[PDB]
Amino acid sequence: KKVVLSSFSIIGDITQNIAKDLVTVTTLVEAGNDSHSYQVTSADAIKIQNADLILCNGLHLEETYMKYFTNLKKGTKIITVTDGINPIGVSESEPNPHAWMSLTNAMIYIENIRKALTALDPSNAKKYELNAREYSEKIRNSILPLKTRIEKVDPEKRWFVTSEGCLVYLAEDFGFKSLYLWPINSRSPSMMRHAINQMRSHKIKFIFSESTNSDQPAKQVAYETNASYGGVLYVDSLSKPDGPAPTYLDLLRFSLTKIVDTLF
Ligand SMILES: [Mn+2]
Repeated sequence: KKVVLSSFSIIGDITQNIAKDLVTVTTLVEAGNDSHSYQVTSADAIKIQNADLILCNGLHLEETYMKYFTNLKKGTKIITVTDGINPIGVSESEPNPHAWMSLTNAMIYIENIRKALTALDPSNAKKYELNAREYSEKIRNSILPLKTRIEKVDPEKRWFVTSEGCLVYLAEDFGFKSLYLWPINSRSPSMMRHAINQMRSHKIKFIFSESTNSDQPAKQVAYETNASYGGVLYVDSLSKPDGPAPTYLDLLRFSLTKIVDTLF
């Protein structure tokens, strides 16, 4: 039985839905850990040695631990599952990694993983094909009605404002503008000042924080802007199993529900 190592929880869960136990799916950066300076352990090096295929996000998500994907099993490829996604920068240059926060992109993650699994394990091609379509449809069925509702928001109110720049791909997929306090979790006073200024200028009503960062900056910004704190979104990791976002589909569904419930 082949072993497919995903870099972090979101990719692991996508892969499990496509492979359904035809392969063993493992995860390096488990739910509740963050990729930036994640410390690869000895046990983790075992996962790496066992992998027949390594599935990474790219867009620099793994940059701090790519060096551990070395001395690999012969034949084992590293696949970037965001291939085909036009990157969105962190400036007016380095890429923002959060490409999974998008309905269009979910379909691209699935397709690239389907393709890689099929190349690895061609005897099960018909199964990966069916599974990939089923899962793509399940995501569409859950998430499209939330998009449809979001799209009714009056143009002046088409802003996604968060703490980390975690929704920039969602904004591009749905046709919203994004404002945030820092591009990636690991914090700048000028970026806070800008968001405050932009919220006042555009009468922006809500700002969110996220499940792996502090709510204090968002709350402070809300106070300074006479905006409201929108609460916590799940974006960078799956939740614990009894939390609200234990799968990728549940993560998209929770965060988009919370956004649409806010913005109406
Ligand atoms: Mn992040």
